[PDB]
Amino acid sequence: MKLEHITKKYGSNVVLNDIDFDFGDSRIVGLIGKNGVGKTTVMKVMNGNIIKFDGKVDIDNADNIGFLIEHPKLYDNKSGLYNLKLFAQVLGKGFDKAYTDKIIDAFGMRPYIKKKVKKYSMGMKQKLAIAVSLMNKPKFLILDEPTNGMDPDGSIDVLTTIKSLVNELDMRILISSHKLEDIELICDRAVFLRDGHFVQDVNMEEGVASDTTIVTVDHKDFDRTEKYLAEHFQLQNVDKADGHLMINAQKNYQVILKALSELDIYPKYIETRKSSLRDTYFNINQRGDK
Amino acid sequence: MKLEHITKKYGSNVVLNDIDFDFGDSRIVGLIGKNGVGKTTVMKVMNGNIIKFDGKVDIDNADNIGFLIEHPKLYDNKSGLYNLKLFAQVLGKGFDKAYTDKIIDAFGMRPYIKKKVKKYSMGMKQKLAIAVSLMNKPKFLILDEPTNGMDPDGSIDVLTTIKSLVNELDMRILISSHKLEDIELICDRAVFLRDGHFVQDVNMEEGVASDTTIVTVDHKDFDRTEKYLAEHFQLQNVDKADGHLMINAQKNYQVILKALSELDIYPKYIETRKSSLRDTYFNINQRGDK
Amino acid sequence: VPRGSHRILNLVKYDLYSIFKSPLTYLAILVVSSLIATQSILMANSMDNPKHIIVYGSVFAAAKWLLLIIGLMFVVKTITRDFSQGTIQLYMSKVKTRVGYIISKTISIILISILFALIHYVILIVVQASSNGKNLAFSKYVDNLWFFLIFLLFFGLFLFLITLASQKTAMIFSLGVFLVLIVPFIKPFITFIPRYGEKVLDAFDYIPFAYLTDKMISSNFDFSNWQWVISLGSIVIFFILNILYVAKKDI
Amino acid sequence: VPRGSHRILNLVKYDLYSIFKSPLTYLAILVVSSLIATQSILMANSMDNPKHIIVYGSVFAAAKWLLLIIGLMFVVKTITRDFSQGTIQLYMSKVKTRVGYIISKTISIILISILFALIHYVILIVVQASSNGKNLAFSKYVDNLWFFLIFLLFFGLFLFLITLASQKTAMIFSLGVFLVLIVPFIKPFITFIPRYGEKVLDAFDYIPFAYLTDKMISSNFDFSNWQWVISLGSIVIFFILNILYVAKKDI
Ligand SMILES: Nc1ncnc2c1ncn2[C@@H]1O[C@H](COP(=O)(O)OP(=O)(O)OP(O)(O)=S)[C@@H](O)[C@H]1O
Ligand SMILES: Nc1ncnc2c1ncn2[C@@H]1O[C@H](COP(=O)(O)OP(=O)(O)OP(O)(O)=S)[C@@H](O)[C@H]1O
Ligand SMILES: [Mg+2]
Ligand SMILES: [Mg+2]
Repeated sequence: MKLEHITKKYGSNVVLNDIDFDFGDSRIVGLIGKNGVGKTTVMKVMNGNIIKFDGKVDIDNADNIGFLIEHPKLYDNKSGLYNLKLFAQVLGKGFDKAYTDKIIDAFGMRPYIKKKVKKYSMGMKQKLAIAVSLMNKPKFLILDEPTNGMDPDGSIDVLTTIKSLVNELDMRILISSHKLEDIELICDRAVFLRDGHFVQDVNMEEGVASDTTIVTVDHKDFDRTEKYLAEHFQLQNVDKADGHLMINAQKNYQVILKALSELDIYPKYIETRKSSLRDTYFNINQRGDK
Repeated sequence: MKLEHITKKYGSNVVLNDIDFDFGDSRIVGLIGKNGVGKTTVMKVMNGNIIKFDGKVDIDNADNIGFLIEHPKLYDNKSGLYNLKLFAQVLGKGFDKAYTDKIIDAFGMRPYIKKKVKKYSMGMKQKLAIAVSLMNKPKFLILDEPTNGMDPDGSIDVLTTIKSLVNELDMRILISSHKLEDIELICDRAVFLRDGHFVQDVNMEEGVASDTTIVTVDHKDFDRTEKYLAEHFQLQNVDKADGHLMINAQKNYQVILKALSELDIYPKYIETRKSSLRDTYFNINQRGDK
Repeated sequence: VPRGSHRILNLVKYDLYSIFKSPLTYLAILVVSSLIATQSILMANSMDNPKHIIVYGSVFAAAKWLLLIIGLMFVVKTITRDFSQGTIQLYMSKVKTRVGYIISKTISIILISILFALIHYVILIVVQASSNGKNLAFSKYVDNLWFFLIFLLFFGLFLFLITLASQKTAMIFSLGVFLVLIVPFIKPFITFIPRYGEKVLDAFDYIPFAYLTDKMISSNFDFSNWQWVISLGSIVIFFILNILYVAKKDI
Repeated sequence: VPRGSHRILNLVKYDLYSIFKSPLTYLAILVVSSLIATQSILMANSMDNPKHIIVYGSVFAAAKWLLLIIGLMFVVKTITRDFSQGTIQLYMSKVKTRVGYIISKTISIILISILFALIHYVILIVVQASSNGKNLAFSKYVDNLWFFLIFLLFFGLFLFLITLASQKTAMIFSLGVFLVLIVPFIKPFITFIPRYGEKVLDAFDYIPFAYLTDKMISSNFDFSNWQWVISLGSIVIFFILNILYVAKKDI
């Protein structure tokens, strides 16, 4: 799935302009931008719902692409389960009962899966639609605001489920979405599209030098805490006057807290401050309107 | 706008059950709940799109009610501006040019207001739809996930604009919405709906923040950590699914960390931060699935 | 109060406004004009090698047929527009509005019928200006208006009720067309076959679908007292039903 | 590869499956059966006080008419279902699939036509079992299948192309009905009027819309060599156009 020099306009309105895209051995790529920038357009070009993009869309047609664009697409007078079976048989390879069940129960749609779609709420339709896309057991999954109508728990479980699946199946996932907080849960990179061209890429697995975990201890504990962190981590900064030590950001404090406990040291305060995709977004786009 | 003993079922599925509702001199009431609870249903009853609710809906019909339910409703082959004029003349009192302009530019939809709706993105349609509802210069505004498809800035500006308007016009606003963070921006109360009835009435007059501290533990340590913290501090809320325990904020983590270490418990995480509707939500609803 | 009436009329104005802007309307008018001119020019003035004298009555009936069909489709679009775009949900919020919605559409149907009758009049006046023959009575054109109003309002309200009953639009356009083109098809195909053939044929005079459709190609009309009453009574009951129904149907 | 063919067929199976589950299908069948039984019972065996002997050919033609119309509507629904539910967007993602979509629908149209022909056969066999008269040739029923296949496939693919061209469904159902009921209406209304009347009438033998619609009420048929070729050629070109178009149209 590669995009080379894609250009797309609607009359005089250029949406995409010489835009390139790939997956640099990444698996989960988020797509961020303001409304009117063209995220859906990019996805449609990749899906192949557009054939007037003046550029090269490199797709090994041997592979399957699953997707969800804008509002969910379902057959209203049929059950949820019906739709899953149909699409698995029709767009997918066949209907895999075990696979289907894992998705249904993981999403928690089970209680209404046998009810007709027209009786579904917007949220329910989206949970189903995501599952419909997944039923193709695709390699490329393209989702246009997949959690747009989901509740807090729905979003977490669905996104978590997909991440598990990208290893079960050799997948590559493109997620265009607001709720940067959801992208931050499941991502390994994100791209920011503004003014019809990619502007800033972010490598989630690299982060920045400033992403540090700060340990604060009593003055009498400082030297022995510094010894411990020097021997097991990289000290980026040392403020003995105030009792602070800075190391690269830690996701899980258990190793540090257990080791300090063996030394009879208990830190008063541990904090990590790393910039959010939200902050990145505003820095880039806020000036359009503001 | 009062609801007394409203009961509504679809066949055997009871959605609302003896549910009462009012505005206790409040202006902005948020509505929170899981998908499938019935938020839209409540709003439809209030709007009057349902006449089979077995109960009393107290509406002075002298007043206007503006609303947006589920996906936006617009005439696709007409311009955005056309729709605003039409609805103002048709459902509203008349077309108020100055009013209309304030909304258009405040929302920032100006650059595409003269384009046909079918050429609009999902986000654009929602910005317009909100404006369409507002054009009735209503007293009661009922919005079903009004910022569902909006970008970070769109959401803030739209919500801010509405809050300004509730004073310009003597309004009462009901907002059903995910993105608790948006409700927290514009609210003075929120109600939590579960199993057909209200469970909490959460009043918020000021940004008091009620600072809290989150302590996160392995699931195998949850029960004993809960017991320790509830006995020695004030437990505010929990999130069992994610292993969080929320207590009244502590300046200094030493006492808690030492006491937990004596119980062989070492937190995965700890942090002092502001209170949220998100935490309230999970405390109430997480057990459905988890 | 007049405020209510005003809002109802504003909706009517928009539906008519739309008719006068869409290029499709203009196309349909040109098609009718062309077809009428074609009949006049090709044979009315030449088939029997007359000294360019024609029967306006033949033209009149043909024009009526075409305009009633186009008109009915305009009526159906007027009816189904809100179901199609889903905008109906923004109207049916309370009884006063729900009722006003029906009223507005009823008014629009009447105005559409008037427009089509005016077109009919104009097309024929041009034909009369163009060639020789005894001009048709003004009063004949007037009666033709009455036919249009009744025909279209009857079908319009009937279809409206169905539209609201089913909340589908595809089948409204289908019924409009179907009903119009079925009566003249089926009559001569099998009416004469059963022992009840005469009974059935006579029965059609008391069935608005049959007699209103049949008169679409007549050069004139004269409704019997029963036939007149039955048609008008049917219009009234449909109007009533539309109100009673809209007041109760969840949207 | 067979994998491609399999996916195409799976879509076909679902469309046919739907036909056999909806109660509407069953209703339509019962209506046809009732109407045929009614004609047989009411007058075929009694009008001239015969010794209960009937003309199966009259029944045959009537049954055909009804089933072709119902059939065409089934075809239109099959065609428009994905536009209606918007599900078409989930299919047209690449050329192989886009083409397969057309292929699948073409197959479904053929199978629908076969189903309707089978119904026709059965209804008439029951009539033959029920009363007296010389049974119709098996080969007559077979030719009737050919008529069904051609009639429905021609209209189906034509309407399909329109459906894809406009991406509207209301007007597809409308055209299906309109075209069927207009030919038999208009012929005797004005064909004889122009100096070109005979020319026009003869011309209809070379226009599939006219001759295929007219033969819907015939007890038999025999296509001229030209007429046969023209119809089949029309089917082939529509099929081709559907492919060329779907391959390029943005969804
Ligand atoms: N059918 C269309 N006709 C004309 N312009 C269009 C059409 N579809 C999209 N556009 C325009 O293309 C631009 C980008 O559209 P999208 O791809 O839908 O946006 P987006 O990045 O997905 O934004 P969202 O919907 O708010 S996530 C906008 O300026 C739209 O007005
Ligand atoms: N037309 C309908 N027929 C049958 N059941 C329905 C219908 N509409 C809604 N329901 C059910 O009513 C319940 C509540 O529906 P809603 O009011 O749409 O939910 P909600 O609180 O708005 O949730 P969202 O859409 O995720 S914000 C669900 O269990 C639905 O399945
Ligand atoms: Mg979009
Ligand atoms: Mg909802």
